Amino acid sequence: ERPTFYRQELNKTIWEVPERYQNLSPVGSGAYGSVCAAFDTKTGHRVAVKKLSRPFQSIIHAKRTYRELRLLKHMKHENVIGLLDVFTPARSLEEFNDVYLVTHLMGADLNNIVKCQKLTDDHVQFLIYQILRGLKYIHSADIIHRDLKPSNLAVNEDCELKILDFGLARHTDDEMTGYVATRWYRAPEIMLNWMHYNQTVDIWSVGCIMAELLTGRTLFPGTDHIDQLKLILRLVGTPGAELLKKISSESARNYIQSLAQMPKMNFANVFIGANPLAVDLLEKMLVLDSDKRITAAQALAHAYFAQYHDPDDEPVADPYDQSFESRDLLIDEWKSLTYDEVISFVPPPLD
Ligand SMILES: Nc1nccc(-c2c(-c3ccc(F)cc3)ncn2CC2CC2)n1
Repeated sequence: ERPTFYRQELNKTIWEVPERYQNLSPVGSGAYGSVCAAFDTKTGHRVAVKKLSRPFQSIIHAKRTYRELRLLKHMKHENVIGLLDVFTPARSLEEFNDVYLVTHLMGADLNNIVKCQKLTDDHVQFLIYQILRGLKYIHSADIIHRDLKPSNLAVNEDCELKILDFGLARHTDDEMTGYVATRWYRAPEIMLNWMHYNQTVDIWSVGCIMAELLTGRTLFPGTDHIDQLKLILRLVGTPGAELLKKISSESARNYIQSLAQMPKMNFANVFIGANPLAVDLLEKMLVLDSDKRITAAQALAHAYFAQYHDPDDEPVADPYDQSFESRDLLIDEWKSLTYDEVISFVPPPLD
């Protein structure tokens, strides 16, 4: 027996939500999901409720919808976005078509903080520590964010950070073109599709964010893919034979070999005036060869986070079954798996 829902039209959208959600008011929306803010009388939190657009209009959308629910249902870390509730007014799979997702309402992101100037080393420490702590958790479940950037990091008045907007599911093509922030935090190997990318593509992203927090400037603000690749190599140095061997495209390798070689620059002469520990860490993160990049787990142990590092308080995730990613099903099959996931949702406890 479900709760009582109440219909209501907001900005030309019908929202059927349980009574517990009161004072709904638009807070934006995307081509992916319409979002309303509201007070959840059950928990006492202000929440963000998203009504997915056309969750099952296609197999890709049906699958993406399914993937997002599984992902959100699995994330249970204080530095990662959680699912407070998921629901559908649908009384049966027969009528199942709408999916609403609820999470803590987030005010500002990392931009509404960096964009104001450089940050104190203590703040960069804390903010990066949290990104890596959640990343350790995300990576431990064999999940790759793929889209870490300031606009995807929620930050509150007490500098408490949460990672959201998981990459997987979205494919930002023609949005990675030109002078766009969406590409400035992308690892070179994934940006030019040099090889199959690993979890450290996320570590490269943290590096760009850390640097930007220290200097107050974007690290690689390329006007396009190539301009950006040049900015990167100028700092990091051109690839060696070891790395070249790993680039699977003969064209990419050919292109790369056309570039005059460059040595790695001196980071202390780049991040002038920065805590040497921050500079050191940045060197372990901003490594061209993804194989030799530092891991989230290893970074947390770095001496730069001595003030915050606590091995007993940097949990990993429960196993995350992604076998469905290979599963080949019909729209209706994804829809039903999705409905099971909605139906089976167990909310996180209160206190
Ligand atoms: N204010 C605010 N706070 C938190 C999350 C979001 C959020 C969610 C989103 C993601 C997961 C959910 F469960 C609900 C909503 N989807 C998009 N946005 C922001 C876009 C709407 C402006 N917006």
